[PDB]
Amino acid sequence: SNVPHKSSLPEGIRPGTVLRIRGLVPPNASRFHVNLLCGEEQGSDAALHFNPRLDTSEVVFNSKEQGSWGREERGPGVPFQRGQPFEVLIIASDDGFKAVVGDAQYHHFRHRLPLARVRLVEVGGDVQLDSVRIF
Amino acid sequence: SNVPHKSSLPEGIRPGTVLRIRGLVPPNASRFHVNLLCGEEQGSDAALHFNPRLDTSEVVFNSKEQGSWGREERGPGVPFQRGQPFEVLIIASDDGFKAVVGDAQYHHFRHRLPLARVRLVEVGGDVQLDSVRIF
Repeated sequence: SNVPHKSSLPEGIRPGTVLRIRGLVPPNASRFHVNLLCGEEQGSDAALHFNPRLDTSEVVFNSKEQGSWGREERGPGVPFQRGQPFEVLIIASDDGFKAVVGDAQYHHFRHRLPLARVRLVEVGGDVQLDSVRIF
Repeated sequence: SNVPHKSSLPEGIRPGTVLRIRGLVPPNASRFHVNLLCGEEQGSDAALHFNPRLDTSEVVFNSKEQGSWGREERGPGVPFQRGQPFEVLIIASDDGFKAVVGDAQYHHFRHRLPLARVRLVEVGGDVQLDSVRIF
């Protein structure tokens, strides 16, 4: 079912914070996502929207501010396959977020909103989440 | 074995850099080390010297500056054992290096030298490396 997973970042995040997401992509998976949000309310801003699309074969990055989406960036290829498990690392640095998918740097997303406003991680869509660890 | 391993970091490292080292501690291992050096010269300054000592059951962290070693810091116990594989994440943040071993925050080493001087990662001693990835 789709009740996204929600995880609080109490101290929030800073350069050096690492998010490790492990999961498995369902066989008929259409697409899933990972959002770094700035509040717990519906429609609060999203510092990062990472959205791997299996059906359209593309991975979309984007942010949402004041209620409207922004400049959508796309990554090189789709490092995910249906029925296969994956490990993603989202690394916050001073100039942006580094997305590492299974041992390879996949994309660098420069900060659009301030890192200090990020307060929670939401993982939703067509995905079997095994665990979310923050280091 | 695997290697008196060397990885050059031409542009250095910044907050948000992740070092992932995987390997095996062989059967009669005494000790091994992971060094973040400032140059290629022998006896180069070290921003970080991570030294698990299996023969004495301690994990030591230190730095080397201008040819002389600093004061050693010891971590909480030995999360390594002979005949067992391991995974270590050394994450650089704004105020120090976080050492993560076996999926748990193990120690935090406050910076002693500017992160900007680091130029090489060297892994050596009684260890059989699987891989060293820098993200």
